[PDB]
Amino acid sequence: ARATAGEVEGSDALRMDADRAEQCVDALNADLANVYVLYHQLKKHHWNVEGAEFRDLHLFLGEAAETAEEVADELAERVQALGGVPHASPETLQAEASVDVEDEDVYDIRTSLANDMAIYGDIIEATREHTELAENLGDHATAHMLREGLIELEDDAHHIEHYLEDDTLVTQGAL
Amino acid sequence: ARATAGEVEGSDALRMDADRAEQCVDALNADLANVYVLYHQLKKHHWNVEGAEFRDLHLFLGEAAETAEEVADELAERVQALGGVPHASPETLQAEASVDVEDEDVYDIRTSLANDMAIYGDIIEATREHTELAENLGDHATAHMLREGLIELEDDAHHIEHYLEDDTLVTQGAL
Amino acid sequence: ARATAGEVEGSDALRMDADRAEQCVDALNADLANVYVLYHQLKKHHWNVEGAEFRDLHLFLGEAAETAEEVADELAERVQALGGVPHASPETLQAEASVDVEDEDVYDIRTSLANDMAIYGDIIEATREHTELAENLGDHATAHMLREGLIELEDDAHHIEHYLEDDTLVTQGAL
Amino acid sequence: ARATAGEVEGSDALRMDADRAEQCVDALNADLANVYVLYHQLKKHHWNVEGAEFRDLHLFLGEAAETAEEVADELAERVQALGGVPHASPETLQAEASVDVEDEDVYDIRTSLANDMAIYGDIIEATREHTELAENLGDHATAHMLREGLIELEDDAHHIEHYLEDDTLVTQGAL
Amino acid sequence: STQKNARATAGEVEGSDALRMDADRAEQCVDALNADLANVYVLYHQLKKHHWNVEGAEFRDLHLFLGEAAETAEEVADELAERVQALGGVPHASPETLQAEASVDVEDEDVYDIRTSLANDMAIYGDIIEATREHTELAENLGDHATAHMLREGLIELEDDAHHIEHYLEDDTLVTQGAL
Amino acid sequence: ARATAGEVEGSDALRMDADRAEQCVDALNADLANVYVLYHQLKKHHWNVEGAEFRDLHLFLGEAAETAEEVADELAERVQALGGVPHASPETLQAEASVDVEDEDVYDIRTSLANDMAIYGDIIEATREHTELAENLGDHATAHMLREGLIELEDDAHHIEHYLEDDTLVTQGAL
Amino acid sequence: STQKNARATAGEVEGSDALRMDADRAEQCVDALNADLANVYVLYHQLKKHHWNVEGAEFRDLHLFLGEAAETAEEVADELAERVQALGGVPHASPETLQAEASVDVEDEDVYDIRTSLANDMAIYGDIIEATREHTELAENLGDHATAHMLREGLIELEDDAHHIEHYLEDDTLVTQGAL
Amino acid sequence: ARATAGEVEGSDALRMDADRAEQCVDALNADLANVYVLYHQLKKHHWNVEGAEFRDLHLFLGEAAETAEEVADELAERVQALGGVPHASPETLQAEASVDVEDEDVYDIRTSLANDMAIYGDIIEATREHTELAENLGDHATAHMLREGLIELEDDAHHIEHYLEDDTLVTQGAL
Amino acid sequence: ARATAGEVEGSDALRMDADRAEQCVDALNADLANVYVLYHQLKKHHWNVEGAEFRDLHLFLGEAAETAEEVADELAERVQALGGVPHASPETLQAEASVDVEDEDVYDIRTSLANDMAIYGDIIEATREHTELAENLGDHATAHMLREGLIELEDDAHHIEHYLEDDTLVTQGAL
Amino acid sequence: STQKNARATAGEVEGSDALRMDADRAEQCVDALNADLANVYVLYHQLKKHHWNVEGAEFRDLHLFLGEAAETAEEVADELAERVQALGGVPHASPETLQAEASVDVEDEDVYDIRTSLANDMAIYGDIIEATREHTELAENLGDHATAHMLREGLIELEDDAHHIEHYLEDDTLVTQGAL
Amino acid sequence: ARATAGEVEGSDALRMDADRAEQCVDALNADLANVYVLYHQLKKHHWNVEGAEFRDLHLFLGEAAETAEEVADELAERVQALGGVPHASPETLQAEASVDVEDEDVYDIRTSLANDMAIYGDIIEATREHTELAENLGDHATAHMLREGLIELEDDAHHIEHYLEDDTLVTQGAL
Ligand SMILES: [Fe+3]
Ligand SMILES: [Fe+3]
Ligand SMILES: [Fe+3]
Ligand SMILES: [Fe+3]
Ligand SMILES: [Fe+3]
Ligand SMILES: [Fe+3]
Ligand SMILES: [Fe+3]
Ligand SMILES: [Fe+3]
Ligand SMILES: [Fe+3]
Ligand SMILES: [Fe+3]
Ligand SMILES: [Fe+3]
Ligand SMILES: [Fe+3]
Ligand SMILES: [Fe+3]
Ligand SMILES: [Fe+3]
Ligand SMILES: [Fe+3]
Ligand SMILES: [Mg+2]
Ligand SMILES: [Mg+2]
Ligand SMILES: [Mg+2]
Ligand SMILES: [Mg+2]
Ligand SMILES: [Mg+2]
Ligand SMILES: [Mg+2]
Ligand SMILES: [Mg+2]
Ligand SMILES: [Mg+2]
Ligand SMILES: [Mg+2]
Ligand SMILES: [Mg+2]
Ligand SMILES: [Mg+2]
Ligand code: NA
Ligand code: NA
Ligand code: NA
Repeated sequence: ARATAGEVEGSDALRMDADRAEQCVDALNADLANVYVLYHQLKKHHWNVEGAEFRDLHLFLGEAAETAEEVADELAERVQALGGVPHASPETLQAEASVDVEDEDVYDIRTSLANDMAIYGDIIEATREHTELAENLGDHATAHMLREGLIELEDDAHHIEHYLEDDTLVTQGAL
Repeated sequence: ARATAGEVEGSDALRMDADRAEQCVDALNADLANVYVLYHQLKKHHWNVEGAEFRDLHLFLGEAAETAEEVADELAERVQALGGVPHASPETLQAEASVDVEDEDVYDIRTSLANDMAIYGDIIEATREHTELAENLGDHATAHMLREGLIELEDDAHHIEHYLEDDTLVTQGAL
Repeated sequence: ARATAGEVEGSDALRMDADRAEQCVDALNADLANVYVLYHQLKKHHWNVEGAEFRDLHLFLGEAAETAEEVADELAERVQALGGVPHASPETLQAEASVDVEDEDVYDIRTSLANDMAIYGDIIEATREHTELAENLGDHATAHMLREGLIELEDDAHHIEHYLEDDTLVTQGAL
Repeated sequence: ARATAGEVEGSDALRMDADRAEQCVDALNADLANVYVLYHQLKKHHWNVEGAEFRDLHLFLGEAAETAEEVADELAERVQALGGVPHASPETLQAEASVDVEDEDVYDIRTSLANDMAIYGDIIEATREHTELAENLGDHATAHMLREGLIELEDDAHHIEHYLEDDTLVTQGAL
Repeated sequence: STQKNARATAGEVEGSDALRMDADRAEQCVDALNADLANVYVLYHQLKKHHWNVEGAEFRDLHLFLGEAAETAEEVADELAERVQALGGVPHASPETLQAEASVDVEDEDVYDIRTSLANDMAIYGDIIEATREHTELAENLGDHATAHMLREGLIELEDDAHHIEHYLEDDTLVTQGAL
Repeated sequence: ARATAGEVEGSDALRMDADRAEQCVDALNADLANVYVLYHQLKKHHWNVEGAEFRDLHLFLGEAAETAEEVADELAERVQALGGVPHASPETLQAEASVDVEDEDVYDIRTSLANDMAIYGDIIEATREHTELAENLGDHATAHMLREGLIELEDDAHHIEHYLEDDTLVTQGAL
Repeated sequence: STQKNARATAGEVEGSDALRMDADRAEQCVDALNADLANVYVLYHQLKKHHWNVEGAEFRDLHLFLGEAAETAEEVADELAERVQALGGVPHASPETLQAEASVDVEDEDVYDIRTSLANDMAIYGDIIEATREHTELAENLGDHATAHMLREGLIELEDDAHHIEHYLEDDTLVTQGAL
Repeated sequence: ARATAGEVEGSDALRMDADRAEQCVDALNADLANVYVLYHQLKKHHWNVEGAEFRDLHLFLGEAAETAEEVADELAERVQALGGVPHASPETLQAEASVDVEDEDVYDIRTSLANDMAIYGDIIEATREHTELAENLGDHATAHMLREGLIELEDDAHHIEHYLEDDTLVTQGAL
Repeated sequence: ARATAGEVEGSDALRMDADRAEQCVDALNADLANVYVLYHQLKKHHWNVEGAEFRDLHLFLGEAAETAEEVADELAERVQALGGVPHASPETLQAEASVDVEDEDVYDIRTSLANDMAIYGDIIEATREHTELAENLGDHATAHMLREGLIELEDDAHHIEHYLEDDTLVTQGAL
Repeated sequence: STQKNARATAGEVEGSDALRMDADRAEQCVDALNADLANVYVLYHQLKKHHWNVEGAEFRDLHLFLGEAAETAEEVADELAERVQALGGVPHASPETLQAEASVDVEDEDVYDIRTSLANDMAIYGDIIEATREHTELAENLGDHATAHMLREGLIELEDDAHHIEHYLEDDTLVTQGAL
Repeated sequence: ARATAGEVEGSDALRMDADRAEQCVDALNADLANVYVLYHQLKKHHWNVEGAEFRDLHLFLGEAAETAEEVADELAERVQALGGVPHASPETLQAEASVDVEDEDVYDIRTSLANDMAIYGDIIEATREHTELAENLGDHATAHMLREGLIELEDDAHHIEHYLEDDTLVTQGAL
């Protein structure tokens, strides 16, 4: 093999020694796994959402999945740039994720969104810790990328929170 | 000062004597104040809307706010073109507005929309009267601008009316 | 749960009874799993590719991954439309996939591309058989969707074949 | 009411307790009020600017106003996301603003721009302090959002500085 | 009549049966629109002159503005001429004809400073703006709501450019004696 | 039913009582029926046009049909906004139309275009009268919408007139 | 075999292992696609000729149409040639080869009137359309659904252009003896 | 006056002495006058064209007029750049033009186009002479500009020649 | 026949007598034949290119073919404009071409590109001679067109030269 | 002071009152940014050299990459220079000055093979990347969060291009001895 | 080394012998050095411009710098294409430039622009000489490229001349 899973070489081009690079990679690889499980669960909810609000939700969840995909790509490319091996196979990504993943049954949209919000929250807390890590290691490019991703993730988590809030235009009358 | 609040000079370039220009300015400045309070309340509702329909509403209210902003800009530039001084500070705009403005608490989305619909209705009635005024003064450019704005305002007010209507895809079952 | 994994309800809107739909869904879900494994492995190779041709390959592989992701989305949405439950979690996708997936080490580019070429071939052969199945059930929309995906998959597979062919501009002199 | 002005609930989605969120919200709402006063005063100057440079200034000021409006929208949405109530009505915005606002007369362009420059400086100094507050609370998304706005605000402030500098192409000969 | 070489004779107005506008009504509108057309094309040509020739400390901003103003005038002229033709008239066409039929004042061929140039343009705009207002009322009074609408759409663009010129001429500036 | 055909409720949002709205709706619904007949006949002529000029005419007629469809949409939406019920089914549209409609045979292009020209004229004359009705009721938005449509209708009608005029580049020599 | 100068010999077909298409199946498809390619490139070149040379009262509309039709034919040729290559064959390439392998009738180098020119094109389209229909059935019968799909996507574009030519030739016109 | 019609100052920026510049200016001004007469007559023909081919011609003539306008602008700007005064007023442009201009009657389209073809030919011949003049003076930018314009004018003239050619799809049968 | 292959009539619109036009036409037709052979061979190489660099080459060769097609179109249109008949059928174009064309076997990419380079060089030399011819006849539009085409052909020929140069990133190590 | 010909003297730093940045703080930031600017403009010019001169089997892909990399460097230089000026300093300007003030190693004027060329570029990137990291900490420590933000936005683009070069130099390839 | 600074090999692809190519290369390299000094000084003036007209100038100078950069790129690529070595390092470009470069102090804008005007004039004169050189060598692509660049440089030089002219809208009154 050209590279072995779990090894971190650092980078001469980026002037990152293997020691610092390994600490960053460890964090970024853990995030990658969670963000890809998030991407797949968002896809699931995008595909399956039904009912009175479904089309708006389908569009939102599709866009949220594309965001998660792009964050994943950034995390993975950074892992590779730092001389690591990004988690790749679906079985690896899920095994390495710490978040909870739905079983293969389809739940109602409130349950589904609440499950996703939990995932977001875990990723958000982790990402805040990892940005601090990167900045303390002097890896400002990593810290900056993590913040650029964090803002997009927090926006989506916030949207979910709002979808679940106890207000509606619907009245008893209209029923 | 270069110009004093409340004074109207007219315009030699536009061949509008100060007498006619003052009548138009008086109407346009009153509209400007109401339309900017409308813009700020729409922004408020855009920011705060929550629940099952929130994202569609957030997008609608954002777009409705941008429309109000553009109408305000047009009214203000016309005031200035006619040799007047458009109402400018936030405190002035609200003091000069005749419409009701919500206090700083956040109301549920039905209440919030109903409050906005009332504002629209007042602006719509006023704008119809002001277009007639402008045309009777021979200020056809003003009358035309007012109509171009009126159609956009009536479209948004109509959308609000529809959001509040007593129909829904939701059934008791789905609850 | 709202739907149980493996169940196929058909669709009243699409006038497809569950019996007929089930045959199509079993094919499309098998394809979905293989295509998402392909997507993840193309992403791996996109992230990790190095050497004299790497940027052209990085771009190709990224585009190929996007094509796979879009085909997956189409298959999953068709499953759902026919009253099925698309495979969703990463562990399910890999478990339900028939194709071979690389272990987590990184291999040289010729090895990597050859591995991908084998996955394409598997999917292309299956898709051919599934288009016939769909047309024999009278599900012309599914058969049409399969063909539109098949052509894009064959194009990428054919590109891989060309990348591995025994020609080059490079000479011993230039070495 | 659904939310009472001044209250800060935090956010479960964003994993920010109310205590922590409240510190951030008090800063962001203070900034919001100053930025919306800035927006309205830039609009004033956009509408009223006259003379030899007026079209270039009209365009600059209009773009600057759009930047302010976007920064305001970001601040307000962040307040709401953290479980706060963004200042909304014009009278509230001006009352909660710390910066100085022109009276309703129109001043010459150098005076007007100098007044705006002072508002920018106030906001820029506050935003610097608020980014540090956010980062010290571990609210990296807020701190990142503050910096993205800060750079655009500094750019406009710097433009104003250049407009007021003691150089020109004009000569006594050309007069 | 069947042997005339011309397809239409300048100054005649036939109305339109497609548009259900009789020739009597159409003739009143065409008289107005053709007069406007001549003035707008003189404006266009003078804006072009000023666009080409403007120099000095603000010249690039003015060059861009004047070019955009000329394009606007060209577009309004096109609309007026096409409306004359739609109503069964003959739009004034040759440059000599357009200037002969124009009521506005044209600069001679020497080049003047920018303040003079813009003030001369401002006077043209004003004359056109007053006439357009009159012609909009004429069209609405005859029930030709499409012409009235078209005139208003043009008027707002011409007023905006007239207003910009008024602003360029105003007595304010960033320049100070100390910068000089 | 939610609304009964022929009923006009007015609108609270738009501050139009039913009495006033009804006058406008009766005009707009009559126009709607004629414009949709026009749309269908332009489509017919678009589909069937043949000969030396057919492609230019096919494109013109298709664009003209799109214009008619947009005018119809505007009229129908205004009817609904004023609390009316827009004519909807094809049989209703043709029954409520005052203009003449071709039988199902295909006629030569001059005949076809002349038939369309007559429909345009009818609609143009009515629209002129309806804009006056709207303005006399103080419904300036409706009157403005009517004028914006009228100009596009007159443009297409005028094109037809030119297509039928007695000139051509063709000579006996070229024959 | 290891010492041949050519990388591939014209007329041989190797199939594809990437595409899981054996050479026997691939050869039947390639025979069909190459024949189509030759006819489509002759069509392309004749459409170009007519685009360049068209004159008279309708010439600009026809010039645009014929240019668009040629671009369509060029695109279909590209797809057919790339499919031949994907299936392990050698697409016909040189102009002499393309015309030699084409079954359709080509105009000689003189320029004919537009009605003649379009009628000659119409005959080419028709021949290609009938063959493409046959080849789509051939591909689907061999299980080469991607080739069949590609052929259908091409066929609809070629049919649309053939139909336009049929319309241009139809016996109607706005022109009247009185306009003449 | 800043500059007198007929003065040619040359340019220090462009390193063109007044003697060389004057030769170019006289040529360019001659061309400007002709090109603007061409513009006005193309407009005339665009406005008035009627009959079986009118829409295609209306479009072509509008585009040809656009091209003539852009050539005139380039000619005039170059005059000014070389320190001369471009011909400006409509009366001056027609007086200074050497080509024949139609009287104010409207002619049939064949006559109209033949008149335009003659103007084009005169301009084309002159432009070829002026390009040679420019190159002989070492004014390669002028020469290049003249050629860039020439190619566009030749293309339009060529189109007119083709419209007038003795071919058509029309048959006596169709008549 | 309307025109006989080999007749050159010149143009009254372009004020080009048949004697001058014929000299240009013969030159342009020669170039047209060569450029279309070049197009067909670039297509061939685009379709067939294989190996480590094939995708970059496939793209380059497709673009080079596009450029050759556009040059041929300009050449042919100019022939026609000058009153000649452009070479049209595939057999005629190859017969009239002076450059060498590959037989129908597929060669390796270095051989293929070297064959193309030779065609380019022949065309480039001819085009330079033809530009001088055109300018000497006073046909400046032809000369300008030829140069606009020449620069694009030279750029493509230059690229081929670079692809064939004796450098690479590949090392014996990588092999 | 009132009689100096220069408007600003190279090496002086005045801070900004608009930006509420005193001269002492601003001077530390400007020293850093100007040093970066010089290195980034040397990088830009060497990327341009390599873009122009690259040849061989991968040259077109590298030509495109190097052109894009140079545009990135140009953009970063622009941002650094404009920030120096905003903080009341004088950005290094002339080519001689930029290279004199640059700490990185510049190739001599001969042309080297692509592997050598890219390795020389890689060394420049690395030096700039290490300094930029230092300067981001400097800016944040002084409370100049906008400069820090700007530096990070630049750093990520420069790191991406440095990483691409690292990949181009890696010891893998599709090429095989059999293809040779 | 692959090529030595100062070697000129010509090109077999472009059919340009080293003797002819060397004459062009020397000319183009001279121009490249001057154009890059011009670029750097335009950048300088873009960065530093202050005062009443600064934003318009900042924009103009940025665009002029862009144009100079693109001309330099074309010059350098042509050098390389002809088998020479383009001047590359900043020190080499300034050493090889014949134009005067400002010292590192910042001058007022009139002085700055006058310095730039002088550089433009020197380049314009040289470029005219080089175009003639190229055409005399039969290198028509070089000649054409030089003219395409010349026209853009002349336009920018002309703008600078206009900015420096003795006119303004400013009056003593406004002061
Ligand atoms: Fe990626
Ligand atoms: Fe505005
Ligand atoms: Fe989807
Ligand atoms: Fe399709
Ligand atoms: Fe918002
Ligand atoms: Fe950012
Ligand atoms: Fe027009
Ligand atoms: Fe609609
Ligand atoms: Fe409008
Ligand atoms: Fe292709
Ligand atoms: Fe211009
Ligand atoms: Fe050009
Ligand atoms: Fe063409
Ligand atoms: Fe810049
Ligand atoms: Fe380049
Ligand atoms: Mg690596
Ligand atoms: Mg004013
Ligand atoms: Mg479902
Ligand atoms: Mg909330
Ligand atoms: Mg007519
Ligand atoms: Mg309703
Ligand atoms: Mg192959
Ligand atoms: Mg001048
Ligand atoms: Mg001809
Ligand atoms: Mg400064
Ligand atoms: Mg070389
Ligand atoms: Na390679
Ligand atoms: Na000024
Ligand atoms: Na015809």
